[PDB]
Amino acid sequence: AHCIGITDRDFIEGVHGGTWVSATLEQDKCVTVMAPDKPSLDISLETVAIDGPAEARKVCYNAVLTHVKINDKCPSTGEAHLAEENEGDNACKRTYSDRGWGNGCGLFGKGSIVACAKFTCAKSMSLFEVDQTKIQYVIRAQLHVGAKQENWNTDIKTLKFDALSGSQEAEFTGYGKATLECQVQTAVDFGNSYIAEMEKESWIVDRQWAQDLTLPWQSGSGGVWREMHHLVEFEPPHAATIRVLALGNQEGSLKTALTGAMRVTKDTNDNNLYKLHGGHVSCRVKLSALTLKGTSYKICTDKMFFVKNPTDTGHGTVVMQVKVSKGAPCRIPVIVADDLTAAINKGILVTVNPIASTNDDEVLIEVNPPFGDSYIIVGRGDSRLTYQWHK
Amino acid sequence: AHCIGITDRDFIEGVHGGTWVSATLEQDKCVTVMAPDKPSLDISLETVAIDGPAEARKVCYNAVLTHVKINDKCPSTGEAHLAEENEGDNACKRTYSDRGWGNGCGLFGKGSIVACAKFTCAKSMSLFEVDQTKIQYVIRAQLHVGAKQENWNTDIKTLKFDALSGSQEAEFTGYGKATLECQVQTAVDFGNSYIAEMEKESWIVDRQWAQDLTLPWQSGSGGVWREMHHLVEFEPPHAATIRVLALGNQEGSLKTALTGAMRVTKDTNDNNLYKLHGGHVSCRVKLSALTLKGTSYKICTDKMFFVKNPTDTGHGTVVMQVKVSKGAPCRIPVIVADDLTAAINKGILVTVNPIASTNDDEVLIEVNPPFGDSYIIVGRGDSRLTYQWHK
Amino acid sequence: AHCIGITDRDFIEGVHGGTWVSATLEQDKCVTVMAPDKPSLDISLETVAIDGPAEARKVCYNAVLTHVKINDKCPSTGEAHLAEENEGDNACKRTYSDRGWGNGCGLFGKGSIVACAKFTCAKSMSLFEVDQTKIQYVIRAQLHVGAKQENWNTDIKTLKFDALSGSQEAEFTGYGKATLECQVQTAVDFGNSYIAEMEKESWIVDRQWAQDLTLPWQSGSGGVWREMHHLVEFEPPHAATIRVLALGNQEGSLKTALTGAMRVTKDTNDNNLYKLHGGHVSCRVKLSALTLKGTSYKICTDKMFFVKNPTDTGHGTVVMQVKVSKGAPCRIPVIVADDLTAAINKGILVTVNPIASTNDDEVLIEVNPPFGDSYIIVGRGDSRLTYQWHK
Repeated sequence: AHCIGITDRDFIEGVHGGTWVSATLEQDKCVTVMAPDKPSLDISLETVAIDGPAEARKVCYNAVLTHVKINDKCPSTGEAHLAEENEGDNACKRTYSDRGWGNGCGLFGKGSIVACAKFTCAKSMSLFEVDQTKIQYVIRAQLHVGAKQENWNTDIKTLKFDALSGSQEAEFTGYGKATLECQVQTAVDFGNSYIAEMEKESWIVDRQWAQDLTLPWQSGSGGVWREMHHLVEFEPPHAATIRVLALGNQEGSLKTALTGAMRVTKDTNDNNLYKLHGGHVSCRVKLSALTLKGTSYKICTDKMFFVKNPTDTGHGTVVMQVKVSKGAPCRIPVIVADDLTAAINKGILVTVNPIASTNDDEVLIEVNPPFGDSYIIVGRGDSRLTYQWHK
Repeated sequence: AHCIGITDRDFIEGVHGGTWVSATLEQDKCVTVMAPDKPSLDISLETVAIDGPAEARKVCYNAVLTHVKINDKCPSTGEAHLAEENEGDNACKRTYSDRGWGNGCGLFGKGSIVACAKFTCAKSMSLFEVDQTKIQYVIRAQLHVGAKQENWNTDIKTLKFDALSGSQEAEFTGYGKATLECQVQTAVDFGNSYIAEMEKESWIVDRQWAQDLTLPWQSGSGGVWREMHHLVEFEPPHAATIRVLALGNQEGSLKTALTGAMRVTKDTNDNNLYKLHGGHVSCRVKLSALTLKGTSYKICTDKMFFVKNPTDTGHGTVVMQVKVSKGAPCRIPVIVADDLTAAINKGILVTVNPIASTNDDEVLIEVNPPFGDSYIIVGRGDSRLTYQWHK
Repeated sequence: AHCIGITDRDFIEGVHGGTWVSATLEQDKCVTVMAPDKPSLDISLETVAIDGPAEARKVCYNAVLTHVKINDKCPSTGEAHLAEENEGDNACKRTYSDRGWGNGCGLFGKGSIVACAKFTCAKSMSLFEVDQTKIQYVIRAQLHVGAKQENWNTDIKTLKFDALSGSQEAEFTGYGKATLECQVQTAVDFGNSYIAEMEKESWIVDRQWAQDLTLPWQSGSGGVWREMHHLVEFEPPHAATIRVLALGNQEGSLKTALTGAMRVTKDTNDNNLYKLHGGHVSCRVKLSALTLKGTSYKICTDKMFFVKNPTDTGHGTVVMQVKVSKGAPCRIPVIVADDLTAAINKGILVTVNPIASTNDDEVLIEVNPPFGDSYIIVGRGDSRLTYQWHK
């Protein structure tokens, strides 16, 4: 029961006549649903993932400049020009300067000057356009059949949800089945966002914010960088030669600005899905079709032993592993009570009807004790297993 | 001489100690200088000019759009681009079209679309640098030697000026010489300006106005038209479809906007030279080296004949033309008075000492009469020419 | 002289005789000094510099982590040491982690984790301490030498001006001599402050702000980096694992903080020199040992010609250039007046007594006309090279 493994867990109880019970699932949390005569069920959101985005824009975050060129003319010998102004891959600026005879000039006054440089991206952030139909929600489920730890990763059923897969049927061998309906149409707001990627790291960000970055960018299809001056400073002109400098690598500033956004991992092993951190989804469980497998079986009227002692969990419930011997397929009785007279059970089980199907079975049990001192009890007759507990 | 012809005229009268006399010459006007025992001098500003100024800019005012191309992308497939977008002689615009199944995209929404057009200029205005140092100007001058209107064009003295040689000298044959110190063409409007040329006409305009024209322009050295979006227009998008047009030829709007400027002319017959209008020049004339040619000669004594009657100039002088046919080179006496009987002269002889230069000769004479009724007289004796006149 | 060739200039007036004159030399400006008989004087800084200062620190701005490993212990079993945790070359963090049967561990609770990584600096600032004792200065001086601007580069008085070397004398010919005392040990405010170097660019800033940089740093050449956790992120532990990453290149963020600092240039050739910007000096200058030259040579009357007509410096004063062809040694006169009568000079002749030496060259002349209407006048015969001026 993998919710036992999860640090943050919520129990949910169905009304005796209810049919659907609903819960919110979010990645680091887990939920256990319980109903009065049916095996309890763990549910959790494993990942929200998205397949095959397409690039909208590349944004350059460190420019490098080459082949600087300059031209200048004297204060009344007409406007300066440079052939580089014609070329889209040249960043460029025009301005006046003071000029005087010592420059190789002919007059005193406001000369006219141009400089350009070949602009090239070294590294760039990629903004991906987000496919609002290819989102997938991945839910894990399992029943409290009471299987030992090492079996859990094989006994979970993995349900993948999307707008087509609007309801899913979870089948549990010999325990019947559950049906599950999660609200994918309204779980998240991706339509206003991009997946922003930097090398081996990524975020999901608002389209408006990204388009308002003060930073030079290019179409995903390729083209020409088209706000180049945002990364070039022209040092105001010394009258013989202006000079131009790259504004330096922005990486750390940029990813400082992203700190508010939700983290995303590109999974290089799982095809090329982008996996969101910290998404959530709302969902209904339908419980009618589950049944308590072993209800038929006789009580286990014979010796037992703990494979692991009853042990605390942060959830405020004890967990134990019990094994039988000389036993048929049979029902393990369990109670929690004030003293070994055991007149009134006060504990409420999570593993609703503990069973062994074969004498070599190794059975996990989880139970919520009342507050205060109490004795946990397993089995019946003078062979009772018993264990003291406090709160 | 030609101050007779020029409609707007000033008289300058030198006090005896004024070896120099100041004058202001204004481009349409004429000045007559008079001094007590010295021949009077007409003087006149003929031209103000710039030789071969440099082109600052060309401004396009009629554009046409040879090629057009469009690229478009569906609402979740990223930004469009074009190869032309990289190439400097293409105007371009970025927008989103609406898109949907009716136009081949898989999703309803707004799709990126970009269009570009190859721009070219049909006609452009040229702007030129006004070097305040290079302003040439030309002065006309004549003594009142009293020659026929037919002879002024031969007898005219022309004085050229530059920022160099502000002193200039006019000799007059048998009359001596005078010298002009001309201060610069005072040019009070011509700083911070361009000469604007547009086909067969031109204007001088301030730099700020010109640079603030909402029109595409390039350097005089040639290059790339820097603000093409003033003259291309893009219709709002339709699916996968932009219509682009030039704005109409702007010539008329530009001519009308320029109407307040001082107009400029090109001396197209002679030179690559631009001739201004509305100049002012201040000069001073040294008079002392002028002399009167015939003061030694005998008084002309035989009968004379009017080639032209006395007539009003409209300047309030009267002008006359007189023929002699007897007697060697001699002084022709002229006076104007009230009495027909022997009378003291009242008027000022603008032509101060009229003379015959040959036995059969024709002479022009100009006089400022007194106010009121009078008789004007030429010749000494019995057969005086005499003429009725008033104010 | 060359203080003409600079946008900002100032004019200081001394007094007759022995007096020292106060001056200032902020590194961009060039300043003019004059006195009622001594010629005018032009001075500027070349540079303020340090040679081979001492490293205070290196500060890393881009770390990379090359080995990572981890140790983890079940909750009751007590804290994890890890062998490299004492190795100064490794960054480390120690934190508890949640553990339980989903993690191969005996009891549910807070396990312990330690994780460490081998830190390496990839790129870093170098910081150099400076002491006023090591400040070099270099200064330019000129008066009215009459050298070609083509040769100022070799005429120019090149005062190397290290505070641990003797005061220096203006070694001019024919103008007497001058000397300078210039607060050389004490003009600056660079205390408690030091040079920061990036790749091929550099800045000067206070040691306090540098100490307050939240970045890992190293004192000596080699030795342990002091605060590596400022560039290592440890993602919160999960199960038996932690993931650690470099915080990414800070270069751009760091440079963004430096924009208000005064700039520095490490030299291109004497590669251990650092040339400071924004320095300044204040001086007193010994004018009284200077002389005019040719003070009683004849007032010239030769026929005389401009080579450059009166040009506004922008300093509120005029420059011009004049040539002559026979008065080769003679005193070229100039004055300024209300009228060409020139009864009195009314302006300040910033070259007070110009010196001719060749027929080949133009002489280089400056003048300051009074506010309002006036005539500038070169020569004083009828060879009046005269020009109207205004405020």
